[PDB]
Amino acid sequence: WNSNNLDSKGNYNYLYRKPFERDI
Amino acid sequence: KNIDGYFKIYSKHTPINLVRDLPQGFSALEPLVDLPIGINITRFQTLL
Repeated sequence: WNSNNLDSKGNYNYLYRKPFERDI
Repeated sequence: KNIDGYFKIYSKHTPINLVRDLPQGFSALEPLVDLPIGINITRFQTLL
């Protein structure tokens, strides 16, 4: 679901980079 | 073993009377736990 009321500011505290691998 | 982010453990505890080797007879290990841990494993080390 869209979350612009909670997760926008921009909000650079949100970050991005096998099945279910947690490749931190 | 690892399959698709699950780390599976099987085990058996059995009596023996041979210090020098594994037994020549037959026994089957049964599942202990099936951990959804999602890591990559290529090496391991026992803890003493």
